[PDB]
Amino acid sequence: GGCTSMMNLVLCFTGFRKKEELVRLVTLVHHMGGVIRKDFNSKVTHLVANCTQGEKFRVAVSLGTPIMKPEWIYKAWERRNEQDFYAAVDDFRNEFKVPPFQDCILSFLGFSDEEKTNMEEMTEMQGGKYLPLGDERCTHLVVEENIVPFEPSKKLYVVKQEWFWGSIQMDARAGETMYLYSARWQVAKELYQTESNYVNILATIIQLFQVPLEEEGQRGGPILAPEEIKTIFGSIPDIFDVHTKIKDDLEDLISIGDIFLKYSKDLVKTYPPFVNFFEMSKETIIKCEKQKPRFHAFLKINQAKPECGRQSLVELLIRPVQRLPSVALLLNDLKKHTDKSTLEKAIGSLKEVMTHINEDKRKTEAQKQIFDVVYEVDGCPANLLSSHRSLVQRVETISLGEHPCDRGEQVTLFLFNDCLEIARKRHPPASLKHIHLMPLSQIKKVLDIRETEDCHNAFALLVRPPTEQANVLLSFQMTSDELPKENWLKMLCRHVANTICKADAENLIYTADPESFE
Repeated sequence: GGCTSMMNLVLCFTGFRKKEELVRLVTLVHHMGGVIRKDFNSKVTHLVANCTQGEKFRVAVSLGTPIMKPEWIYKAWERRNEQDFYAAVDDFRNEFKVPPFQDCILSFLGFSDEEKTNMEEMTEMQGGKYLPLGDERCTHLVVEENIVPFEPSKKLYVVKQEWFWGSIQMDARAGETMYLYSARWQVAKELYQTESNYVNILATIIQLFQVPLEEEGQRGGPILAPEEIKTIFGSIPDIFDVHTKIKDDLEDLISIGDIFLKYSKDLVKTYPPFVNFFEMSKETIIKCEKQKPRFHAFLKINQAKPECGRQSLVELLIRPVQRLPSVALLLNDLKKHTDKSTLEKAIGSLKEVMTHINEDKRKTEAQKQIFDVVYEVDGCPANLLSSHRSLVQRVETISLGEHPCDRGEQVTLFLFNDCLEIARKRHPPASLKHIHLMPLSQIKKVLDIRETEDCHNAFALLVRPPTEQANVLLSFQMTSDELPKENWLKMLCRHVANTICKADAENLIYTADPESFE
């Protein structure tokens, strides 16, 4: 079992000028049971490289085939008669891989001095070196070019940011050439569309993060220990299981309470174990993001994908923490806008599950601000307070157009993370009068209006309330100098998307100018 120490391996060599060293290596490989090809095909299992950047080297990088140091053969020969010793096992073999940035001179622009500092620590951590931008002695230029020249030297590689992170994750030099250069019926389909968007977001978490970290045979070995994967994700697949059932039954229905009354038994099982430890999840991710740089690259690569909508893994995990309150909010606006007994049974059990949520001190501060609105707004719906939501922004506004209140009427808007409270001034307790508590799901589009000075600081919302069976414009004029109109229109569209369960919020902003006056 030493003649089988390299058995079934196909080795190829590159960069050995002294033919006497090569013969010593070839001899040891044959005696350990490997075979050797002169030329490189897809069958070679390991390239043994004495030099980077040749023909065999560049091809091997493309195919992801391992690139080993000559010392690998010598240490394997030493340990070749240990019991069950096999030279290809990663834990023995990882130590002898050619480092990813071996003989690589890198250069970075488009990153803060704290981000650039990391990308230079890691460069030398991966056996590379970095020279100041523009240098003639550079082999690679790496730039977060989503910010999108100097140093157009012909030999150097101008690679996308992914080439850098991809090389740290795989723990091997990535290939450059791929990185270069019917009134209550309206409430029903609304609850359908958010449940289907919710499972797609869950499916995104499971398939772009959890499953890849659980796969066997990851390049460079496992990124995360099995314990620290369970802590982060926990019962997300189980949550995905219950809601896709909820989405299924709801879809073919097109009593709703019974639908939720059934899975309520399932609901209480899955959510508390994840929600209550959600803080530890956020801790572990940030800890591993710092301590474990392969996992840092993993997050850099995956969060850059359009299926994330420029959302972090963390702020993608927030959707389940906030999902059930939005369901209840659509359930209340469904029962009243409609045997209605079945529905009222579900809402009660739904807030019975929120009992199991041990509350952070940041949750007891959040509700202190929710109460300040129910106190001030006469007729403000009570269920606004019952849930675990938070006030995002208060904006003083003057109404325009017939809706939602008389034209010229002074209005105050309260943005919560999953609903918009609209309060009129009256014709400190009851300073404002309630008009409408709108689930953010009912906002179909947000409109920016240009500063023609025919109208100043104007915007509008395209909403589909279950009442009028069509879209309606809600025109408004900002009087709040606290925030620019765009910073709040961005704040609006983010949180509108967060409760629609679409990670991309930029599909909501539109700019126009004709309809509004003064």
